[PDB]
Amino acid sequence: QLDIVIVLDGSNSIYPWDSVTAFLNDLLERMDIGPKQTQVGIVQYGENVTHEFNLNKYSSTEEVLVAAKKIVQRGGRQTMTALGIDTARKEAFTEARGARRGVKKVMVIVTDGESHDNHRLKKVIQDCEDENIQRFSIAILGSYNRGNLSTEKFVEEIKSIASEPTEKHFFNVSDELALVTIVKTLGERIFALE
Ligand SMILES: [Ca+2]
Ligand SMILES: [Cl-]
Repeated sequence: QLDIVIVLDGSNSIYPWDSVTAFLNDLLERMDIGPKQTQVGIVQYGENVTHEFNLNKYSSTEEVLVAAKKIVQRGGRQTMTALGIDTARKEAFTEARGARRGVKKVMVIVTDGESHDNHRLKKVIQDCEDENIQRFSIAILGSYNRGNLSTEKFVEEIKSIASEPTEKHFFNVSDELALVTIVKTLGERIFALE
């Protein structure tokens, strides 16, 4: 029994967006979704934050898959990852939006750049840790590599978001088309680690 919130960077450097919705489809279709099973909410951030749907909006896997396919890329000049994570913690994981007392809490964060608000990450991550939110973080290195930008500081930032052990919770994904390849391992760990 898990409440899972997926936190999606919507910035326009991620391309094609079909790669992200394919990742969502493949990950979510392997779950048993319902008010007494797994619940999924999805938040998208860029420059601001939007709840695509709350944890208790949908009570079946079929419904979640239909909604996930329709999620549009929202774009954004800036990448406010700390705001996205903090909003997932303070808003998505609330009883008002369907969060359940006593279930396992998992956040999955998908991003392709360093965050403009990275000075907030230390506090935001510690607040998630205090609230028992297990964090899987996914760095997509595609746009950085395509722009010949160094990725080492980026990888370090996204690793810092992942729960320990870091190597089980952090995924380095070379490019958008490779995102779907992590689904089997990610799903296994979501339901195996605490
Ligand atoms: Ca970006
Ligand atoms: Cl209510």
